[PDB]
Amino acid sequence: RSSRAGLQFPVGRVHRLLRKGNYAERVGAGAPVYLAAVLEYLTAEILELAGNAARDNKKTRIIPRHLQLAVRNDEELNKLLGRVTIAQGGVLPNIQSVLLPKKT
Amino acid sequence: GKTRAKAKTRSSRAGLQFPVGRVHRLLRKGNYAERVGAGAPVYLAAVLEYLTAEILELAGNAARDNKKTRIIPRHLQLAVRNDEELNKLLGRVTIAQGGVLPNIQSVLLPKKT
Amino acid sequence: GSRKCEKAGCTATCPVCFASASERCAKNGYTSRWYHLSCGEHFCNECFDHYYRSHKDGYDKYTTWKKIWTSNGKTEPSPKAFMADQQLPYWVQCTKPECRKWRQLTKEIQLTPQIAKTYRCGMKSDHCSLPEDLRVLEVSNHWWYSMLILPPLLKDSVAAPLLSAYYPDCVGMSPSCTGMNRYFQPFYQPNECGKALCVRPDVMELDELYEFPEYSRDPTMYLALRNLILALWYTNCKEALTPQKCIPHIIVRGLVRIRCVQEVERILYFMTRKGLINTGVLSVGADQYLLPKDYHNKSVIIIGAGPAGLAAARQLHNFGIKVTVLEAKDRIGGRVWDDKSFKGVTVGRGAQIVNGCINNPVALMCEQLGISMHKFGERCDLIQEGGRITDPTIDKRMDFHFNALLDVVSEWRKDKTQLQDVPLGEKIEEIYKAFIKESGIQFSELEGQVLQFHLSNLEYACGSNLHQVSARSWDHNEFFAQFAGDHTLLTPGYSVIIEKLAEGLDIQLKSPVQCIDYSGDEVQVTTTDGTGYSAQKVLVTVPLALLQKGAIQFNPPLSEKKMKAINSLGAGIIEKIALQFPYRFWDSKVQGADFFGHVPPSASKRGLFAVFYDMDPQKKHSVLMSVIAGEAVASVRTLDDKQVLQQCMATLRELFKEQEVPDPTKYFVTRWSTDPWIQMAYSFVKTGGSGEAYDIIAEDIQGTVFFAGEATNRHFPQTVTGAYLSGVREASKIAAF
Amino acid sequence: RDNIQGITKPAIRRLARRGGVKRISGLIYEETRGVLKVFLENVIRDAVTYTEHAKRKTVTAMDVVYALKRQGRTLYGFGG
Amino acid sequence: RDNIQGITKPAIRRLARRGGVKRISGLIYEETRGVLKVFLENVIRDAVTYTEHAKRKTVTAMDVVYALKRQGRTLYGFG
Amino acid sequence: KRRKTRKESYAIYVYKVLKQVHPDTGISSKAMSIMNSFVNDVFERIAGEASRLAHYNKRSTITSREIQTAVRLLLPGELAKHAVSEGTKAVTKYTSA
Amino acid sequence: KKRRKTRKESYAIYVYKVLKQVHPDTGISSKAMSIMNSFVNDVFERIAGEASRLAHYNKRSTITSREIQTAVRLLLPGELAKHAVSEGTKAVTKYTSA
Amino acid sequence: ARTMQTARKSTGGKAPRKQLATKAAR
Amino acid sequence: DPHFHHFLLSQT
Amino acid sequence: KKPHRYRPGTVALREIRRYQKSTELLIRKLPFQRLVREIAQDFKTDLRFQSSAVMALQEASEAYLVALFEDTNLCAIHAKRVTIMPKDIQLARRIRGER
Amino acid sequence: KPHRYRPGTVALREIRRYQKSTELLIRKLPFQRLVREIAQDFKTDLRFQSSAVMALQEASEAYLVALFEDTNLCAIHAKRVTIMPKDIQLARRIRGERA
DNA sequence: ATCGAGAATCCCGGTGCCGAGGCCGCTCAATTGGTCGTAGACAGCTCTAGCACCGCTTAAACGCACGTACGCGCTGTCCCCCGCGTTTTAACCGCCAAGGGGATTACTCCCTAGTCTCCAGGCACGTGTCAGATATATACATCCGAT
DNA sequence: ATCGGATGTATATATCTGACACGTGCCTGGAGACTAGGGAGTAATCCCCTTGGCGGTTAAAACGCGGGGGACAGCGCGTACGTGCGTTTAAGCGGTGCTAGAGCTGTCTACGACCAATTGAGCGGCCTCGGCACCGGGATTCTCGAT
Ligand SMILES: Cc1cc2nc3c(=O)[nH]c(=O)nc-3n(C[C@H](O)[C@H](O)[C@H](O)COP(=O)(O)OP(=O)(O)OC[C@H]3O[C@@H](n4cnc5c(N)ncnc54)[C@H](O)[C@@H]3O)c2cc1C
Ligand SMILES: [Zn+2]
Ligand SMILES: [Zn+2]
Ligand SMILES: [Zn+2]
Repeated sequence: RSSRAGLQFPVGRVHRLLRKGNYAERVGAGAPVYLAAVLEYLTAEILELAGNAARDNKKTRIIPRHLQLAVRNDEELNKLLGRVTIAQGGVLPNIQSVLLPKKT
Repeated sequence: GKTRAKAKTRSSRAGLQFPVGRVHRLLRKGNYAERVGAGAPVYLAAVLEYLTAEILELAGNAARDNKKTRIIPRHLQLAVRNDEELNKLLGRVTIAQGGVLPNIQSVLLPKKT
Repeated sequence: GSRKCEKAGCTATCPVCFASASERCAKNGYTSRWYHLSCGEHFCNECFDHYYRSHKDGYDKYTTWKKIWTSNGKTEPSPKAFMADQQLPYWVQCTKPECRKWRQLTKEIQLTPQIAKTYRCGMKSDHCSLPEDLRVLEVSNHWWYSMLILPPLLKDSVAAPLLSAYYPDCVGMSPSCTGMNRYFQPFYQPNECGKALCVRPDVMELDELYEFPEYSRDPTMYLALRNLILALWYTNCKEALTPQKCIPHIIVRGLVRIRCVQEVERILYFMTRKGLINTGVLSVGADQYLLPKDYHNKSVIIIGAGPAGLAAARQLHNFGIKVTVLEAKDRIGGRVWDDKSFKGVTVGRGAQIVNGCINNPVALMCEQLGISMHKFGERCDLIQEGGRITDPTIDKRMDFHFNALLDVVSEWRKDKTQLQDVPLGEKIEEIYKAFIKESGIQFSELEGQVLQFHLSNLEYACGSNLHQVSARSWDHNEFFAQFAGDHTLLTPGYSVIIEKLAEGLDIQLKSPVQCIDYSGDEVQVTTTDGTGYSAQKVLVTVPLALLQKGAIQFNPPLSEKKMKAINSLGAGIIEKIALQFPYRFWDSKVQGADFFGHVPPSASKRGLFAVFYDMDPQKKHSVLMSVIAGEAVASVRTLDDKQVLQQCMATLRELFKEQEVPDPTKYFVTRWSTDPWIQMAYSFVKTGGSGEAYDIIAEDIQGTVFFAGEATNRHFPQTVTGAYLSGVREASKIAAF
Repeated sequence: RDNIQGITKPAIRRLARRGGVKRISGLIYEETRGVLKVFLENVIRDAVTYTEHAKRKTVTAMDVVYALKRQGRTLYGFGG
Repeated sequence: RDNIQGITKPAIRRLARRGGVKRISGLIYEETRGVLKVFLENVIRDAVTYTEHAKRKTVTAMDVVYALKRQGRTLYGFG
Repeated sequence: KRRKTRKESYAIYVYKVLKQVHPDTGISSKAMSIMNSFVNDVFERIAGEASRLAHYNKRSTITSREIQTAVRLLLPGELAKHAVSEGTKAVTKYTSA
Repeated sequence: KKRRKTRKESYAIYVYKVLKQVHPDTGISSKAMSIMNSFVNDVFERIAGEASRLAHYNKRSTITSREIQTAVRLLLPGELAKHAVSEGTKAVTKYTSA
Repeated sequence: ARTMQTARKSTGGKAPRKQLATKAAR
Repeated sequence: DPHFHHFLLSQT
Repeated sequence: KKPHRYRPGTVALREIRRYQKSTELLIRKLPFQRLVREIAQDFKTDLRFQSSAVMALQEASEAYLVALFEDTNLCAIHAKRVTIMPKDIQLARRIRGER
Repeated sequence: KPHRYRPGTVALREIRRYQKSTELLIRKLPFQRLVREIAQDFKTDLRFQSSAVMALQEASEAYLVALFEDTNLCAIHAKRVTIMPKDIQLARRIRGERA
């Protein structure tokens, strides 16, 4: 039968991209399965936090604003992406507390 | 029927003092490109000879100008950190047993008369 | 080394270095190579290297210049260019009348206009007796320029500040360099829409290439000199611009400056003849004539002393040409006729408005006279009988529709020939009805009346009911660049300009021409009383209507082609009324606007005082002016002046219904229609007609009989300006002969 | 003329407003045009170096996303 | 005693005076132990993984110079 | 007449994981290309770390274990744990078939 | 004691040779020699990697001297780029003349 | 002609506007 | 382009 | 009757809520485009740009300037000042190592 | 007649010495026990080459030294001449250290 | 305001000793010399996408007044940290012991490049909606006087 | 310290319109079934280099004790910049035109891996002494407390 993969993410396309970037001279069998699994994990929770933080804007289409604060709200995704600008992202609403106008 | 034919090396084919064969092997054996051209490590050995000559030159000038006859890594510290552009190439690089080039902020110097 | 020059055909049998920049300069001796700038100017290979080579002392100076020349120019900075621009010694001509020798200035001296203006030989024995450098004569050999490597680039041109948008070296100026009447804009700016009487600074005009073919390959030198000349004229339009005045402002290094000075006179006279400079009301007398004695032998009879006749007469006279003007009436001016009897104000019975002041000859002439014009404001309320100012939304709605009607007309005409022409009025009507049919929209009576106002305004413009005017060609002239900028009231009146043009000319009044015979050696002109005049050439500037009436007998007769063109245009007409009052009764409602509109009660009455003009921009005096156009011109032909005045006052009391209106204390009503030697106001294209008609009427006959007048100016029909320019045009044609 | 000046004083105000800056002093704008000028000089220099090497007269967007990647300022949303 | 204080108070004084620091406040030392602890936790957390990948039980000098290089803090003089 | 080349992406796959997580909730195109260059960025970080890690042990082969170590150097902490745990789930779930 | 060791490499005699070229009568210490060794390796993988992805962008599969010229014009700051390119072209042409 | 109009100029029916594009321009 | 030409310099 | 006005800081802080809240590009595209071209003429002449590359340099401009005002603002707040001044810009540039 | 120089002569003179010298400051055995103690958490029963302990010593002193450089510029930018812990927190935040 | 203890710092002189430098064998990686498919310079088209231009509306930029509040210098007041003697105390150093683990060399063998064909997965390409911007009208949330 | 204009901002509702989720077709890269040399797991050993302990000295650390100067709160006074309104003004738009160059595809060709014998060249072992420490003594300079 043709059904052989039946998993997730293109093992063959990623496998090509490991073989055709001159990383090693040769690439083992299990490795693109592994890297594809890791990238499906990362992709999954980043789209999940864009999912809840997309529903908080009451929309159905995730725009890059939702990827902006969806990344920058969790600590670990921010630390993975702390040197990366996102186009059409903007900022989180950070306000320094001395700028908050106080009074009676 | 002979493989002699003025058995020469290279560095002298280009007039340098860097190993074209060793650098060349190191370009082929780090998976940077499936093919590696004809005269590439000639060019690259020229660039590294210039850079080596610059740093060792300034450590030589500082080596007389702090009264020794032998380059220690301290002279590589203040040798590199005094040129602007060599510092900009090496601005993220600590070098061990280097210490700090003497910088004093202006408010720390005494307020005498 | 050698003693020979690189350049093939160079007659320099002894090259010497002018630079002497290198401590190693070859001077008059041997060098590996002599570099050639002109037949009389070279520099040795040592001085070349002095700047060109990085290890030489003059390299800095050459690289810096090479940088300025980059942030500023479009030509390549070559060493030869650097030399011609930076090192070549200046030359200046001795001003002592009986000397006039050209002298080389020492290499450190920087020639200025002040130095050139007063220079004499020796200015740091009889210095004037020292022989002139033999190289100077060479410059006036036609092949001299041909062996110039690079074209001259002027320094500190008076034209420079007007051309900051162009690459200096594209308009004949040097990249290494650096309160005019706002109406003087002689040069097109990059990416500009067309406007009248503009020239491209970087391109020669057709007539220019015609006169100076030798510049078609490289127009650099010409453009620099022409641009300088225009800049100088507009900088001071109150004096004749002469070569003497120009020369000091020609600053460029090298012997080429001599060639530039030699050319300026040729270009000056061409510019003068064509009417670009030394024109307007500028007056010049015996021994001040603006063109060489070579043009003087000839004679001319000018028929008509309106703006066209007087323009040509002024031009020809200033040129040194013998001119006599024959005028039918007991006064000059023609359709310019001002009433100066009104209290504190001048009111034109004829022309008084200037349509587009930018580059307008009229604006120039006001400058020359120290006259100020009043720029019209935009506001013109549409006031109804009786009292109501038209709602702004109704106003905008009908303006939009009116102009939309014009759009579709302009669309309809695209594929129609003269043989399929229909009247503008009829076309608009049909399109209007067919629109109300198409779209169920229905306009109120007022909305319809407002549309009538706009129609009336077209009729005023054309001097005709719209059912006479060509749908195809009514606005033909706008194919050509028109006069941009302010429309103004010529408050002192056109008569001041008229007087000034005519002053000191040979003008015969009460001399109506009846016969023109150009069958013999020279033109025989005979007046209605039998008085004979003769001249080599004749210019006719009589109004279109008079040509149509055939009041002048031509022998041989005008061509059938000319007659068809003459009859294809309409002798348009309007009349004016002026009214003086005890006080400014309209100030409350009108609020300082220059004019106010009058909404027509009906289509038939639409041209009866459609616009009222406040004739005192200072808002002190109380004079109103209004116009009678279209159908209403007819309705008034059997009414006496008092009756017309009555209808105007009745109209005003309607327009100002909710207030009182004082009686007028003085007034006039014009009757141009029945002035025998005029019989019109201004031309228009009748149905079936073409703009080309203006050209055909303009066409001289056998270089002997010439035509001018507003009805001969295709670009600028109808206007005093257009009539004036047609006279300048004909003066140029006549003077060329 | 003076393209640099084209960075308006309200635009520098607006970027400060996105940054969370309340009040802006006097000579902030001169130094702001200077800093932006330096940063665009480096990024454009490296982008031109990326574009002359392919011997192409036209700078693309992948050129400058690469040039921003190499300076440690990676920017998604234009490919690569 | 100082489980981790080792970096005595005068030792932090000596490093600060190499840095060109005149006067040091009181709570600087405990925070300095904290910052040094965080830096070493990251550096040898990353270094011990290099020692684990070769399945070796001895951390070498190439280990920590490589793990310092990866964090953008490259240090010559060991390899 | 003639058509034009192409150039792959991850957009169908990103769309599929989006259908796994919140299935009735769509995605816009700029965010799709941002996710695309995101997964190319992480792909080159992890493949690059596999190169620098294989280039130390005198080995010229990238098996899955090097990707395990390199993920345990890039990703910080918790998502490193679940990332590597899903990796063992996919190796073992692969080979047990 | 009596057993084969393990062949090793370096740059140290070359750095010593350039030291003989610049200041011919002047010494150098051992840890400074290992500093220069790790410096030459560090720069070497910098421009080697820049040659890798700079050659990867243009859909090529070959590292030639134009690529090293570009990559040196990316890492070397300015005045340090220019004389590196002049010595580089002088060594390419000076090689090629034989 | 339209050009005779000062007050309340008509605007409709005009041909497209031409714009001089010279090279001598900086 | 006849439109732009200077009136007094296109009389051929 | 004529006061209405606001404090110097209400328009500021509400303006911070708006311009932190929105996302769009806010240096005008033709002056920025001419700026990139004029800086680009120095290294090489007679250039051509894709439009989205000018968008990309616009993103690097906003990211680098905006982040520089983040750190500059924390610098001046750490002086017990609520107003940034050019020495604070100079401080955060030296701390990031931009000299 | 006992008389100390002053608060600042020992400081600035001793800054001249400890900037001028080169060697490694914090002592070998407490630092070595520190690296082993932090090392026990991620894995039990490790071993260290001695030069690697010198390497962690060198990078650790250079990172702390650079941190005092920058926090010195921080507190001088407050018109203070004394390092206080919120300045340390600033430079760790300005640089990017503050996770 | 300007001048002496005196203490830290810099200037020669023998010593030593050991780490910098050099010399002698010597394995092996450079070298030289041919092939060879192929990556890539090179030519030419194409068409498309960047550049140029012109008119209209107008949001945005510009510029004047104004006021208050933010910066900043002076003043006092406290205390925390700097400096220096005194104890101690644990780091440094030499040497001695033991083996666990790194490096080496070999052994065996599974495994991942390499080939050729086979097919459907994704990817180019029409397409037509339902999600969102845009008014558009409408009732809260908090600001700012003025009380 | 409360109350009210007012006012910017949150809350339904239509509405066009178009960007995205989707269906049709295709073609080529994923894959599937083999082979083969080699990279690497795996064993065993060599020894060495890390760890451990123990005693002897002691530079450094700890700690107590002056004391003063540096942080910091108040506070007054200037100025500069935020706010808002009239003026302009060129940026955006939106269409129109022109062609320069990205990109495609094909042509032909000079050039890098494959082996494969040949060799001196850099490297390790192994000396050997001169430059840096390094006390050791001694005049200079700078600081700090006096006039
Ligand atoms: C009421 C009115 C309002 C106008 N409004 C304006 C305006 O606002 N702005 C504007 O620019 N223009 C206006 N014009 C038009 C402008 O006046 C004319 O276009 C211009 O005067 C025509 O110039 P002309 O030289 O060609 O002819 P004319 O002015 O017509 O003069 C022709 C001369 O020829 C003479 N003549 C005729 N026959 C003979 C003969 N047989 N022998 C000798 N001489 C003869 C006539 O007497 C007259 O002197 C207006 C005209 C009128 C009448
Ligand atoms: Zn000379
Ligand atoms: Zn000659
Ligand atoms: Zn003379």
